[PDB]
Amino acid sequence: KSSKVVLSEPRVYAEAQEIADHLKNRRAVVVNLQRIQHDQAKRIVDFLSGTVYAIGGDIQRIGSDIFLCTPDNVDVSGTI
Amino acid sequence: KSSKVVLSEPRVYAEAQEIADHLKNRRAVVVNLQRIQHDQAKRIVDFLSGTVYAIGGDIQRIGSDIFLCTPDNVDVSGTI
Repeated sequence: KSSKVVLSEPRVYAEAQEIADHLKNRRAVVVNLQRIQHDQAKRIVDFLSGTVYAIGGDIQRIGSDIFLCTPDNVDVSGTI
Repeated sequence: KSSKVVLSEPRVYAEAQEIADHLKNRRAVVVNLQRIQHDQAKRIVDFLSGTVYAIGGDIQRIGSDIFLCTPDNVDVSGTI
């Protein structure tokens, strides 16, 4: 179905909101939280976690402090 | 088009080949090379780089020592 990926590196809540908007449009987003403050990373994940669930999607770890956010239109499998 | 993702963490050439086979089937794969030897990571990337190009796809960085490999059926955008 939806085969579009956004590669983003958010720092703040406002930028996390943009990711949510991308998710609302049923896109896949890669969320790199490696180069930001721990507190910032957590707040972003918690926010996005609510989003992906609201739209029937999910959020999974794909690397060290990196998460993948997709709708239910993406068959995400495997584990890291 | 193709909205299927494989989350894998290869260590050796043989496992990189599996990823290539997934790419041959026009799937998206996330390639985490964070917890392996530098030499191993390089060999995997070089191999997969050939694969993604052969099938008209691409390979891009999405995080520290993590690459995303997709066919041309996936509209990958952004940068990390």
